Amino acid sequence: NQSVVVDFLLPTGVYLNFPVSRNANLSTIKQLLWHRAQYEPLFHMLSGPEAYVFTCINQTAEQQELEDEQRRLCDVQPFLPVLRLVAREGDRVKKLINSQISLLIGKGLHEFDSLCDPEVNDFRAKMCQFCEEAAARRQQLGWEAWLQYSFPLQLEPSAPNRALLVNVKFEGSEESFTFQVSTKDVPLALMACALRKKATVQPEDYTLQVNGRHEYLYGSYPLCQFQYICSCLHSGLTPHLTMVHSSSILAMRDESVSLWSLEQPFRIELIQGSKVNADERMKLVVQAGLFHGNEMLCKTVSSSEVSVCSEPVWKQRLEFDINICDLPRMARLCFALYAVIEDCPIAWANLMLFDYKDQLKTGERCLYMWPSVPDEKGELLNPTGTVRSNPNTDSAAALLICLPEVAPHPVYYPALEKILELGRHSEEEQLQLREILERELYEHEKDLVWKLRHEVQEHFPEALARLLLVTKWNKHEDVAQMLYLLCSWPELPVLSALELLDFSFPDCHVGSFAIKSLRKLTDDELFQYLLQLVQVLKYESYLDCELTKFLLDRALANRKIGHFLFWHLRSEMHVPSVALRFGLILEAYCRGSTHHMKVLMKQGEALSKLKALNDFVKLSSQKTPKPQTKELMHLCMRQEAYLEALSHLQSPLDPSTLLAEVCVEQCTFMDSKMKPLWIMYSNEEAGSGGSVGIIFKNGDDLRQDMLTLQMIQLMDVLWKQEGLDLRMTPYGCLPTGDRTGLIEVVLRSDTIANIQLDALLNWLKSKNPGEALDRAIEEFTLSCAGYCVATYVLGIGDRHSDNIMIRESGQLFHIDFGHFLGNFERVPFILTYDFVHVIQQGKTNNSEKFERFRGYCERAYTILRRHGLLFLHLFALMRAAGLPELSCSKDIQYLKDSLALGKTEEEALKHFRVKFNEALRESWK
Amino acid sequence: DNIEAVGKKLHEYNTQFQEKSREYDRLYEDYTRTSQEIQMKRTAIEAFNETIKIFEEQCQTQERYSKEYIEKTEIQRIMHNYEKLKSRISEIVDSRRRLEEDLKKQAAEYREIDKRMNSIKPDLIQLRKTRDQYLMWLTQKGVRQKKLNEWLG
Ligand SMILES: Cc1ccn2nc([C@H](C)Nc3ncnc4[nH]cc(-c5cc(O)cc(NS(C)(=O)=O)c5)c34)n(-c3ccccc3)c(=O)c12
Repeated sequence: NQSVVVDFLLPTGVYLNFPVSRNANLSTIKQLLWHRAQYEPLFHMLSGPEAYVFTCINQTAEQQELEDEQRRLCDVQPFLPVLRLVAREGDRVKKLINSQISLLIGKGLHEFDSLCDPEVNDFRAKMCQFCEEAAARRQQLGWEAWLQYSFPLQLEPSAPNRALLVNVKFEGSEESFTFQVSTKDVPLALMACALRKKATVQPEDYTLQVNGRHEYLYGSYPLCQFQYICSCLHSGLTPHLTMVHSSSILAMRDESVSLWSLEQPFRIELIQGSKVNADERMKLVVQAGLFHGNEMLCKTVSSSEVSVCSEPVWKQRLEFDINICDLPRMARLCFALYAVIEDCPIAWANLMLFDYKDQLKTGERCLYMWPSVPDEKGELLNPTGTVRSNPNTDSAAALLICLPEVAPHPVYYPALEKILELGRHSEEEQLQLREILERELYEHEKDLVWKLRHEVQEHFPEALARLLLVTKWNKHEDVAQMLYLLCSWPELPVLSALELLDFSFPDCHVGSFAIKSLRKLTDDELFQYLLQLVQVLKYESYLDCELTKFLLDRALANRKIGHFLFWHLRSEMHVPSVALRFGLILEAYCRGSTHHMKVLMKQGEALSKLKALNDFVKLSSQKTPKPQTKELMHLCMRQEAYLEALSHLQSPLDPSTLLAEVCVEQCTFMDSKMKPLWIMYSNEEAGSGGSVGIIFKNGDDLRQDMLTLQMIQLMDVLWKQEGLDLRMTPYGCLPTGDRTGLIEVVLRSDTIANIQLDALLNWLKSKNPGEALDRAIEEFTLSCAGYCVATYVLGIGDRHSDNIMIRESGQLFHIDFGHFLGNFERVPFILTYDFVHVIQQGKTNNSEKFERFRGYCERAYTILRRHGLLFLHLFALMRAAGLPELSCSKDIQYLKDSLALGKTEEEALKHFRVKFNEALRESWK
Repeated sequence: DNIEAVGKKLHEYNTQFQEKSREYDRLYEDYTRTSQEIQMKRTAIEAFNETIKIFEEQCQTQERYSKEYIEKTEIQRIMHNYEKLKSRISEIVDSRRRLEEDLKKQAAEYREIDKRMNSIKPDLIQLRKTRDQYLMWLTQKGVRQKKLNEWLG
């Protein structure tokens, strides 16, 4: 029903309980409160209503001072309908922010306090200060700087001399000025002419905005390198721009025992299990082993068989074949609990032997265990898995161990000082190393590289990864030698650094070298790898790491990176294994991004209403047919709390797009399995793209779809980087939540299934009549090539009329990438007769056109091949994501073969042709 | 021991594996869902703690603010108002108590889901291995990929 009885606690101790409307905003509720309180005792002692602030317990279980009283009670969403009057005074800037953060990131900040963990608290102290300083620095600096922070330039790659017209206007002015400029005019030069026309009917006091978007035209670059202009040129449409004064941007801007002495074999005491749920006839074993990355430091020792029961007791020393001095910094003890007869992995847990301050841990630890999933690998242990405890401490299984007291004083892993102290002291051969490096190594080969490890540094600087693996990390002397080399190792290119971020290289010093080499990344490039970098955080041991700082440095310098950093982290907060890590990064981000918080807040509530809107539609689909369901959607949308929330937000898919006025009539849903929603906005000031759409899908995971699109966008950038525009449609796709995301709609488009009801060729004729049709066919040909190559390389199957889609421009594109890397064997290259028909303009034989198209496909495949190591590296890091079809070396193997990296360039290009040709053959039958 | 006989057994064993996998997958959904619900319950219980703290600070204030005041028929209104306050706390205590009881019941479900998973894992792992042993046996015997495909599923 509409109204709800709310409990009011006045600060005199008096108590009122009356009904108010869920719609009513807080300000309105105060007035009703004050009107009712006047007839209760102690009213004369209350100050005025504006002296006080409502307080509630919100959904995240924390108190919240409700400073914005324009908010509806249904929006505030208190836990129980209970409001306390307290006093305004206090540092309520810190109170407000802290509250909004808890609501925003999903997790309540108190949950971090509750843990009573130094590491957590230390992380929070350092990162929040660091972010806050960055933010305070940003405020002082110039508006130009601020514009660069907030609306970084969106440029076309290569990051041609014709000339066409352009409409420019001023802020708060109906009239506008159409005039000629060239492709190669810089943007300040353009501002000169409109500013001259102003005095008819001061150049650097302004910049240019793209009407109805937060995209801005500035800097030393020519017009045609900007996306909007480039887009306008290709469509033929005139640009539409606004001049905006510095003031207007400023207004936006405002609102002691050395470790190597302990030559004693490593040992732990296994005490008890807890909350174990195993088959009562079987009997329990705990297998345990030390690891450094992938590699066993020693032989894995095991427990005795105790009887299966909920609370099994062992009280067993497990000694290991390694002395305490030999342990490396990132040494990692790993447990697995099994059930055995007289086969079953129950659960596992991992533990860093040293802590975040470099201290060798001592005494009891209670490792709350994770359940084991049965899988292809089925290894003894799971040393790749996270080192954090399971957050379900109440109901999860657990293991009580004890790390013994090893020396009277505490002990740390030696400082960089003494590593260099130890590491200092220590053409026939060159031919063998050449052969081994220049071309999982073997016993024989590993031993050679280690001897010639200095020559590797001198002459094979790119082979650092090869050398790290060949180091014996279970002996401290070796470790000192490698690290010594590492500190004087030359900066490697980005491509090599990405390899080093993989799980195989857990040493803190290696990660530092990696990030050191990624600091040369431009924001445009960093953005291509943001997803991968985020997943790599799941490999980290400690919270405070070079990667977290790096990502925070870039998020704070660039608001677009900050945005996607936010959503990448936010969309996994439901996942227990990363909630804590991610939560802490999100808090730090927010604190240095109060401007963007306001935007991200609005988006999360759009998202929260859409979830509820989809859940209604789903639950109504069962009851009623579609047309009536379509209108019952519209009524729920037209509710003030919904409509306000769904209207006037920056798009999560691209923050420069303003979703302004929702068009309830044009909204709908598809009756597929997950019943996705189609939401249409008509934003003012935009022209041909004065309509924009978003799909809200809930119930499926969208990550594999995004990875695939990210990868296609990357190809498009690699191709565009050598003068080949293949007319792709790299539409936006963003996971925002638990099996929830958004997908950018591509208007003026239909599925081949529908178009086929010269079938394709006529549709294009009716969309490109007369002398247009030539363009549509070329748009089709360029894109067919791109999606033919892309889908062959990524190995995307299950292609059909229902999931290939055509634009009225001619451009073809794929949707709904369910499967890839040849998951339900090698996917052949694929030409449809339908697409060969269109490419040939309807002829049986059009040899001249068809060869251009073969060239396009060959140029495509060649370029990707030049950057094949980039795709392997990016894919290798994505194994962190735990996508079922991207779990192992074989899924990466597919890519090597698909790009034929093991073959020479011309050899590979001959295999492409034979694959190509048999697809041409196979197309008829 | 003949090829058709082993290939028939590879079909059966594959069907038993895919179905056993489907069962575990269904249980693992329940395990995850139950884990999200219980976290939700444990934090709604925190939300009950925090509310009740708010009501007991109110009670503290009602006594301190009233005692110092009440020396100066208003008395009867104040005291009944306090009795009405105290009465509402007992509703909120009762409701908290009901949730605690659900979380206890759902903890027992979580417990049982995880136990049912841990007795399937041996069957599931044994069926993967057997399936694979029959696959390799036939691949060694020279059996063509077409024939292996049609036995699987
Ligand atoms: C009402 C409603 C809800 C969802 N959809 N989806 C579609 C079609 C299938 N897809 C699209 N249509 C246009 N622009 C797009 N941009 C991106 C997608 C895209 C990308 C994906 O990876 C997956 C999916 N689909 S999902 C969200 O999983 O259902 C969509 C996409 N159409 C549609 C449009 C034109 C003609 C026929 C059908 C809908 O009417 C519709």
